[PDB]
Amino acid sequence: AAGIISLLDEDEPQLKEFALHKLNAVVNDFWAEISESVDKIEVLYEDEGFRSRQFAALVASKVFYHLGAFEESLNYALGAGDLFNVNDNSEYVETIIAKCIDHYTKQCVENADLPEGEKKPIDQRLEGIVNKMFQRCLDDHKYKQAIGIALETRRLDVFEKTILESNDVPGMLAYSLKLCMSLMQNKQFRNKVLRVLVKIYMNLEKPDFINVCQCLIFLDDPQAVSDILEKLVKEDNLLMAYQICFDLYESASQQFLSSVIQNLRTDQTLKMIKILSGEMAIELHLQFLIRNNNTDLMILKNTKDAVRNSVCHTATVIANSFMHCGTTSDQFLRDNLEWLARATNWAKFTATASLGVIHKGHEKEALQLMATYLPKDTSPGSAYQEGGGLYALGLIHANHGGDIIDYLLNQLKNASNDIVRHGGSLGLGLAAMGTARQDVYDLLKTNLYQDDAVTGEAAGLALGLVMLGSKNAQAIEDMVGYAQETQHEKILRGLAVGIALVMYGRMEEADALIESLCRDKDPILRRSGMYTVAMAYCGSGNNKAIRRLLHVAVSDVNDDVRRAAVESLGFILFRTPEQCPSVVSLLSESYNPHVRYGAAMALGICCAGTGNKEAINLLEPMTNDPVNYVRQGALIASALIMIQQTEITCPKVNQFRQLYSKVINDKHDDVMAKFGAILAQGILDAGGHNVTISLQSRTGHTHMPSVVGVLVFTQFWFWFPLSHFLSLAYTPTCVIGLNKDLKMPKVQYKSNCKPSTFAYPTAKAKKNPARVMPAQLKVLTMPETCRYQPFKPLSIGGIIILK
Amino acid sequence: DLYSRYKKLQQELEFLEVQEEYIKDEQKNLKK
Repeated sequence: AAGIISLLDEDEPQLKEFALHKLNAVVNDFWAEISESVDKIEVLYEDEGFRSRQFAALVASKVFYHLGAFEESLNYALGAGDLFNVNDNSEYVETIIAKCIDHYTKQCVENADLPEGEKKPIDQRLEGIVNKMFQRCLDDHKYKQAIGIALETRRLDVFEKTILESNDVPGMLAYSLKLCMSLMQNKQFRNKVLRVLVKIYMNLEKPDFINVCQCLIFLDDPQAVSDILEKLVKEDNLLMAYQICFDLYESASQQFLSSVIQNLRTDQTLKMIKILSGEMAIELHLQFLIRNNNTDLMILKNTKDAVRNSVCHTATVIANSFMHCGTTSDQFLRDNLEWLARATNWAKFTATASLGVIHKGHEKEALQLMATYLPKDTSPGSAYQEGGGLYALGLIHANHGGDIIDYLLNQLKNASNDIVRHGGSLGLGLAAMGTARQDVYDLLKTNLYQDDAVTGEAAGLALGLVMLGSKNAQAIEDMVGYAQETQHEKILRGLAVGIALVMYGRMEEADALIESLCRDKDPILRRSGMYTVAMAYCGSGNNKAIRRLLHVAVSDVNDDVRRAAVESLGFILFRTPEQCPSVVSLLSESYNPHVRYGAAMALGICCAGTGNKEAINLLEPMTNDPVNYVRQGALIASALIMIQQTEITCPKVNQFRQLYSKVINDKHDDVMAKFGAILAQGILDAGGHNVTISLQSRTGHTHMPSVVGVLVFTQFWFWFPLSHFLSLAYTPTCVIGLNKDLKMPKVQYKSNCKPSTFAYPTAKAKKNPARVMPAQLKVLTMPETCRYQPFKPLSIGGIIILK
Repeated sequence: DLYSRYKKLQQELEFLEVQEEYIKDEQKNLKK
């Protein structure tokens, strides 16, 4: 090879061309020669006189194959000048260009996250070759690959033009945004990509309202949904109009539905307002529920004869509440008037709250219905029932706005400050959840500032509830300041969850508040901070949140803080249940009983109702822990997990069922231990095997009511009356179908599967909505044999209208 | 759809490493 160096020592442009010929002819057959001549070639690198000056960079790139320095190849390509693009493919040129492309994508993301501009552009040839390879992909018609490069390129232009890869718009072109939702987290990038893709979609011939709802539900464009609804109204296709209305109503948060309704308001308009109005969907849902019930008295009798004459009275009443949640069938309790006549004046408050819960959704007649058991009518001397009446009234209109809010406001205004105001304020706050109205905020703050303990905790819970995810700095500063300012635990314990619920759904946005609460000395303030972390990062796998939470659980001495932390961990990872058991496994076996209890609760909440077949697997051994605390934790977790399941779907359901019975039958068991068993039974069979728990909407929008309910339940370890809040987290799996405004349809979908699961106390099925589960819903067959057919598929249940 | 496979693989990797560091810290603490 010595000729190479010897010739290079000579100075002549023709000599340079000869060096070019020989070296590009032999790149690796002789490598140390060029490896040492790197000096000569790099000094020639920068020389305008050199005719083949770009060929110096060409040499660098080509014959630094042994030199693994990536940046070396990067600069070699940058200076390559012309040959970089030409080298579409070869032995190793393809590798170096691919490496350059990935590095260019890295630089693009790095400088694009920089949002204020003044981003140092990369060498032009790099994006030139990037676009050339994009063109090669277009030729190969690999739409998925092209879009993946576009997003990793962090450039929405390529993302937009990728739709020209095949120009058919069957799927990905109009439906890969779902894949993007699944596998990305950058909210800033999220909004821009979402708006771009929805623009692409409505640019299509038919603006499919299903994909148009993305703006409203993910990008929160209430004005946009209002405008498209106005376009539909002037276009006179009421079918699609109320279809999208119901879709958003069941898959959207009221906070902006209010603005949508305002825009719509300022016939077809009246019908639109009604459907985007006080929950005629709820009315028909409750009609569906009463029309179909499967409840067993024998369970109530088995509880009754197993009466313990102890606290589990409250557990029994709440279990019966869960049994017929919203069924308005108290005869199971009306038959015997002693279960509610053998309790301390305090538990009876919970009993009347349960009575209210059983009666959920009537709204219109709720006034007179509650007056029927009115505190003055029932027991004027029992102010506990006085407060329970207002609590029940508030529970009835859960998230259901109306004059009940103002009525409860007035009642609280004219009433005792402490003895009764607890339940009344709590119910008023619940009924005005997220309404953000100042007329209720003022009353709540006054109540908080009435330096009272018995009712102040409920006042603070309501205060947090009303300002749901508002991020209103005024409220958060007020509440945090008042928290450290008082000298009561109950007040502070309530204010903890109140703060946590104040601001949420912001991922890593309220980190200042998170850190402030985390560093606070008070253990209960730390618990409040952990709950705030959970609620803010709800339904996401933010690694920072997981790391902070796990470190807290490992370190913090106060077992309560650790338990709250593990509960939060369960909360934030529900969208990916498969992974939750893996992390919870180690926690399952720890020295600290509280750690194990919180781990069990976290598993239960994370897996929700779907049975991973490993959650129960871990719970079973955990279902025999010596500590009673762990005993009820495991019972409740198993009950929550197994809800709605069947024997065939989960072989273990029988065991726990039987197990539950025995733990409510044996007498030697700890009373506090059994206190969870009755609630476990009630949850497992809650709502006549119709209601269901699910924090994610079928459209992917997270169910705020479910999250709030589960959080309050988790908080119910420090207070019993709070259990009723699980009523909010109950969405039955019934599939609702209606052709016209009220035209009930005679459709009977053929499940084309063995009933088995359906008949929970010949492949086919018939039915209006029925107790059909998401797993069975996905298998249902749409009966085209009838004249009218559904507008949208029946892949999954919900309210699918027909034509 | 190799893009999705790569994305989910990366998610699994990050989750695994965070779990690992947590376990290390927990064992360290339990020693005391």
